[PDB]
Amino acid sequence: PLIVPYNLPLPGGVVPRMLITILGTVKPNANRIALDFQRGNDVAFHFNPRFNENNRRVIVCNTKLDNNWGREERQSVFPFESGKPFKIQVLVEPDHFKVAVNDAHLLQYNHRVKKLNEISKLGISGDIDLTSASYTMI
Ligand SMILES: Cn1nc([C@@H]2O[C@H](CO)[C@H](O)[C@H](n3cc(-c4ccc(Br)c(F)c4F)nn3)[C@H]2O)n(-c2cc(Cl)ccc2C(F)(F)F)c1=S
Ligand SMILES: [Cl-]
Repeated sequence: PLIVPYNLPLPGGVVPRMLITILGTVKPNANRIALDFQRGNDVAFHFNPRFNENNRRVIVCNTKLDNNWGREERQSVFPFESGKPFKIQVLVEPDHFKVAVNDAHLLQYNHRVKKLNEISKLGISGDIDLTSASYTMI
């Protein structure tokens, strides 16, 4: 087991063809999960499953610049379930992050922060037991 919140360093930043894989289990009665790809204090890509936002399950994605959140991108496809094991894969492509959950494409998030090699850490937080967090080049 890994302790949450967990920081995964991304040495030399992200780059196209880098694949990040996160394995864990959603806690029973979970409320939220978050992945935060950080450029210093900025959050280049925040991926935030919300299990009960006005009795709806939604994934909210955004960017934080100078401590301000931007325009939300929302996805109603919601592949996570309380109590159950998941796999998140984030593939860096030239123009977006591509996210798959449990081997099924979920969403893409266009790069707003364009200095990819300065996005040097991934934070993993929220209502999970974390099994593994790693990266490889494809
Ligand atoms: C309903 N709601 N949600 C938000 C913010 O909406 C953002 C996305 O647009 C982020 O999700 C942010 N957030 C979430 C977490 C967070 C932490 C700990 C774990 Br553990 C974990 F899983 C996590 F998601 N930290 N910051 C969240 O607080 N805000 C919000 C709140 C403030 Cl004070 C200012 C601006 C906003 C808004 F502009 F974005 F809307 C509202 S109101
Ligand atoms: Cl939240």
